[PDB]
Amino acid sequence: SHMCDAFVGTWKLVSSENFDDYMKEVGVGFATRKVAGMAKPNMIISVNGDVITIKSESTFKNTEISFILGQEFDEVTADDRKVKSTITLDGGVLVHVQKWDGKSTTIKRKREDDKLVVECVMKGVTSTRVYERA
Ligand SMILES: O=C1NC(=O)[C@@]2(C=C(c3ccc(O)cc3)SCC2)S1
Repeated sequence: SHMCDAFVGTWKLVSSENFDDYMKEVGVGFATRKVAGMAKPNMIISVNGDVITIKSESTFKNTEISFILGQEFDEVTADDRKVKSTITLDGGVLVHVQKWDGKSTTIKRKREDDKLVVECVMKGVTSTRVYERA
């Protein structure tokens, strides 16, 4: 009974494009890129009241964030950046901005057909990651 309803569930990665290049742009080192690029995460999204939780589970790392839309939080990313994050809903798209060391990257999550599409942008580099229901 909220529009973020269509994100809720357990999702499995089914394709990735340009993710190594995105990770290079973000500053991820060689060994982490190689192992992280191999991961096939499940993304688990849940909502309880105003609090959204997004978990990523893979053989590389298990991560979890919980947040309220529009309210900044500190996040330690899977690649160990300490970032300040804000996630908003913009026309039905979850828009996640991470700020650190004068840099910024944006991760958009959207429902498209039966998929959850994740678009990650750092400067001119975009990666697209497609998830299906698990
Ligand atoms: O599919 C996705 N789900 C996520 O949470 C993303 C993963 C990231 C990442 C993970 C591990 C790593 O070593 C370096 C970056 S940053 C972009 C957002 S893409």
